[PDB]
Amino acid sequence: DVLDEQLAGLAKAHPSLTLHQDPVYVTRADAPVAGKVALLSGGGSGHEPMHCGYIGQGMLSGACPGEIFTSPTPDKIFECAMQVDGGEGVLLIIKNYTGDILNFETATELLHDSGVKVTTVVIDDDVAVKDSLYTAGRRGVANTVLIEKLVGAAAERGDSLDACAELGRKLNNQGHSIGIALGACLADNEMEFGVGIHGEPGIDRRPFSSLDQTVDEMFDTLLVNGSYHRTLRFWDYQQGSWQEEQQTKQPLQSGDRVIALVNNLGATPLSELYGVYNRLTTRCQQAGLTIERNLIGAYCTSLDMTGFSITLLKVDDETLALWDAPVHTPALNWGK
Amino acid sequence: DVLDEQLAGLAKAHPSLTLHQDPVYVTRADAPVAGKVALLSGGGSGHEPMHCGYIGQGMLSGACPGEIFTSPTPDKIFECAMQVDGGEGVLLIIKNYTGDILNFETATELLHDSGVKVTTVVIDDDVAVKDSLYTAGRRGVANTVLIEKLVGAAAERGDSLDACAELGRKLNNQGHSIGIALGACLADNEMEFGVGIHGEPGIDRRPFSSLDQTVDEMFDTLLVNGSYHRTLRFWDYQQGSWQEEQQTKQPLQSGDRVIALVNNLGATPLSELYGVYNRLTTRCQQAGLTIERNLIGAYCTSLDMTGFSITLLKVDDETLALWDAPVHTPALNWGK
Ligand SMILES: *[C@@](O)(C=O)COP(=O)(O)O
Ligand SMILES: *[C@@](O)(C=O)COP(=O)(O)O
Repeated sequence: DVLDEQLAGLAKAHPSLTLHQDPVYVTRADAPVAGKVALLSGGGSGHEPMHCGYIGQGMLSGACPGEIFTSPTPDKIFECAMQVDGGEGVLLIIKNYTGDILNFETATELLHDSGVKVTTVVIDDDVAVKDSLYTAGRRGVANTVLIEKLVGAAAERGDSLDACAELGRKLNNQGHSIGIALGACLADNEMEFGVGIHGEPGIDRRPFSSLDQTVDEMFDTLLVNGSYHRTLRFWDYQQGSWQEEQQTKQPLQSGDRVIALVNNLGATPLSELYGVYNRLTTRCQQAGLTIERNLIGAYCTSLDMTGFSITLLKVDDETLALWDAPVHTPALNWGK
Repeated sequence: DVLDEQLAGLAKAHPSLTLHQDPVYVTRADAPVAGKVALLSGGGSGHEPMHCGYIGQGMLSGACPGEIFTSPTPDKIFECAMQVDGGEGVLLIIKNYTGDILNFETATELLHDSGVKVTTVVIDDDVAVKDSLYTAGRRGVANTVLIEKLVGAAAERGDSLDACAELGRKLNNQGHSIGIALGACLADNEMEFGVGIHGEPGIDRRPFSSLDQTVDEMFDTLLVNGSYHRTLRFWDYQQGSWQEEQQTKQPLQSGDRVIALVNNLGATPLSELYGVYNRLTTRCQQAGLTIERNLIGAYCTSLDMTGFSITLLKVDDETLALWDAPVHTPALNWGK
């Protein structure tokens, strides 16, 4: 089994991680870490390093990879949550896809019934399409990485489950993403505009003229598709039931301070991502957006798809302090 | 100009770097750093993050990117060296290619003639082909990255120019690499075995059967092509002349301790690199090689080539302490 070989490789390469079997999931070698909220996510394999490369201090306590582009089953999520539970509750970050919501929601209920204090955060940052192939609402993509880091920092500093959940939901309402593909993981000089991370169709197929023009279209779309009202359910652990909550996003606007993530979907040369970033900085400056921090590289991929995404997340001083906080994971590492 | 855009993007993304114009090169924003040996390298663009992503504390003082797959001109190298010169000498790391050797050697003479104490280290780690299209001897490839980190740590801590040069030369005789391509940046189910980083042909074209079988062929080749005797010239700054020095490499053998670098040449998914690493650890264990540290990711690329390389570098306790020493660059970051 190739997936078995890949996870074995991950484990051998990173002694800070523990690979579990029966069922398979990955945790920090030091979990459970007593006295801190534990943070967990997961989803299909094929988006590496999301989510296993984000396991470590200041980020995820553990993650649950599934088969390629397929959500992990509920047993994996339940066992991973039980293993990382430090007695202060477990926060589940769930990307918005039919399969992930179903499986993570089922695990949430199993956890609650086993006495674990748990709650959830749903990620729906992809501004391209409402009601895609495998999503009710908007797709969860690269902003998931930014939210994992920020909520990770808050959990590491000792914030409560409620505080971490509330921060995650607020960040979700302030982050906006869009991706394009020049080739699947199929048209020649044409791009799939607003593509999804498991290959879902975008807004349309349109001609690729240049990098700068593609970035302009992506950026313009982030500015005009920002406004969004929708229901996102979260687990209320006090009542032991799903709570329907109306959630609102405001469009990105002049005067906003943002973190920018220019993300390789798989086979885009890093030199090109820097070209993207150069045009993005120009457009942000023209629109009154101040990019305060950035990440450029392969953070939320789709196998070997040729393409990239842009994520802009609105932030303030407190959120920037959470960004600057230490993180020690395979894919992201910085100290004070 | 696209390269101009990509370099502007790199500079905007990293306040720790300074992009210079007339001529173009990149340095640490804090260079010149007084009292420490300055370390520089360069070469064609198209290998990002090599070398610009290695500029920072514990690594390069600066780098000189050229046009795609083309050495920078001698004025870029000279001016970059003068900008970073901290009064204790400049060490130039040169990958073994006709153009790079000619240009860095010309810059070396100009520096010497301008009063700057300088010396060189040539990297010739690719075991696949001797006397490729653009190289006299063996090609300089991914081990260049490991050497910049290790010699970068030595310079950072205050080692002398001679000590840093001797270390670089010793490490060059102990690092061995090989790369394969499944697609250029041409055959279907076939691979170019022993491919070079600017697209140079390899040993041959052969069938691709599986990932594990490919790793086996690559690993076997590193074990059997290790032995090597050749001349590498270096700049003797006391005499003001090139010194022809015979240099010897021993094959990798049972009992060796190594750092392993599994490197994406451009479009190989990270998941697959972990599978490569998994098989590599098995082969190393069988051969009596102990892998003490690893790096898995995109570190020395070839635009969007689909393929990867494996590098094994023999090390001892002193070299592993240099590996673990602090580094703060765009591509490599750790304080332990
Ligand atoms: C995708 O890999 C994100 O986790 C898997 O989602 P679905 O299986 O489509 O829910
Ligand atoms: C290649 O990008 C390594 O720097 C460029 O080498 P040559 O110009 O072929 O020497």
